Amino acid sequence: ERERLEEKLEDANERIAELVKLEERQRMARDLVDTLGQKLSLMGLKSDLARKLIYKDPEQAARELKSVQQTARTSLNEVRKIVSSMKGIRLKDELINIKQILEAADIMFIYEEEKWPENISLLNENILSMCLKEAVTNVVKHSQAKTCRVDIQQLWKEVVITVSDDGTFKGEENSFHGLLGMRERLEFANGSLHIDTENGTKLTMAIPNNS
Amino acid sequence: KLEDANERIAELVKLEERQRMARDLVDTLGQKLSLMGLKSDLARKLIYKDPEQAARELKSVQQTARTSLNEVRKIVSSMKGIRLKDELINIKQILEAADIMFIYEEEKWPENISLLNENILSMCLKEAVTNVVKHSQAKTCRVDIQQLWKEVVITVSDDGTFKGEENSFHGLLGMRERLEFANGSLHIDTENGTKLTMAIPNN
Ligand SMILES: Nc1ncnc2c1ncn2[C@@H]1O[C@H](COP(=O)(O)OP(=O)(O)CP(=O)(O)O)[C@@H](O)[C@H]1O
Ligand SMILES: Nc1ncnc2c1ncn2[C@@H]1O[C@H](COP(=O)(O)OP(=O)(O)CP(=O)(O)O)[C@@H](O)[C@H]1O
Ligand SMILES: [Ca+2]
Ligand SMILES: [Ca+2]
Repeated sequence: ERERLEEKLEDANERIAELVKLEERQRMARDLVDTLGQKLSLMGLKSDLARKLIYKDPEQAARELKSVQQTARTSLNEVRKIVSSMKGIRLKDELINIKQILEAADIMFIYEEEKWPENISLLNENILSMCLKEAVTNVVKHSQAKTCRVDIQQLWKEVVITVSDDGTFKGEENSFHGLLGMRERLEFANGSLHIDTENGTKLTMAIPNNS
Repeated sequence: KLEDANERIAELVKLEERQRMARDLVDTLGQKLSLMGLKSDLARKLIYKDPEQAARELKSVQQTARTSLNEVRKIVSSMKGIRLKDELINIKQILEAADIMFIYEEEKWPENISLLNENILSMCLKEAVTNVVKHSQAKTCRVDIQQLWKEVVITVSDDGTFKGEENSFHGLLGMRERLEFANGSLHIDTENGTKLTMAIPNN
């Protein structure tokens, strides 16, 4: 009887579990709306500057419009991939995943666990995940590293992930395509990428927690 | 443990409609982003060939950006809008209170209309009928809701008298803006009574 009630509690907890998935999808959609909104404003501003510059400075006006096109192109490209499922890669899951890739590659995985980033958007998590996966894939294909260190830090208004390997960088002076892919999606989020290849390869990727 | 479960399920189920409204915003914002992409590109191609036409396209880009953000702004937090079935009932009730005769011949209900576009049409219908009650002195108000080919058309016709000037273009501008946002339209005939036709694409 309570016997049978405890049953209904679990059916209830099971449906709450599925429903929470919808809630994460609702959160991802919201993140899309916020980002599309901001890019829409930015484009607004740049096209307005361009209009004010059509006579004063036509070449600068063409440059602003070219930045408008690029913003549009790359916004649609990042949303396109997400819109049907409204699901991305979680950072906890990717971190596990790259551990497994490193183990199969027999490259030692160094990770010191510290405060996990608390209030990161599903969009920005997906971006950082895809970048971490790309940085580590590269470690495995190209570095000949013996170790690979991942640091994930919640700094002030930003999350910074560092992937450092102690192999050798095999790219040219102008290796700028996984690498451009990373830079684009991070700059789309108002973040950044830095590469040091001086002794091993160090990628630092930074992304605002929100907007 | 049990009581609270279904109280949590009872709300989280509401995400189903909210999740739909959010996809509708993402789709609309996407489209307006593309359209701004295209217009700014045409503007760029015209900087030297036709500067004044370039300026015009960029002004259209600004407008599109402004009004888009204005429509979304109101919906984003709640992700909830008015349903057309519920507004139809509501305007019945306003007309009854106003003692204006509500004429509605029921026909095929629009089947595949976006929540966003429903919310727009609802707010336009509510405005049209509010106006009927405040200004028309009509005895009848007829509302027609028609699924035409790729568009839904709602006609609100009263047999009172139009009290506005020649340039009454602010509920009316509100209507025209939000319908043009959705790629729809508004027409007013005030010849004998006031007739508003509002049209919006389904998706
Ligand atoms: N961790 C790393 N260690 C050593 N070399 C690396 C590295 N990551 C990248 N590289 C070098 O930089 C080049 C560019 O890498 P990038 O990922 O940009 O394109 P790719 O060369 O892996 C083909 P793709 O990325 O398109 O699969 C690689 O070919 C490799 O030479
Ligand atoms: N169905 C109708 N019958 C008679 N007059 C109408 C009418 N609809 C609109 N009007 C007239 O047009 C004017 C403009 O309508 P609109 O709704 O744009 O602004 P409003 O005058 O109602 C202030 P608000 O929009 O805040 O109510 C009204 O004041 C009224 O003169
Ligand atoms: Ca690569
Ligand atoms: Ca009004």
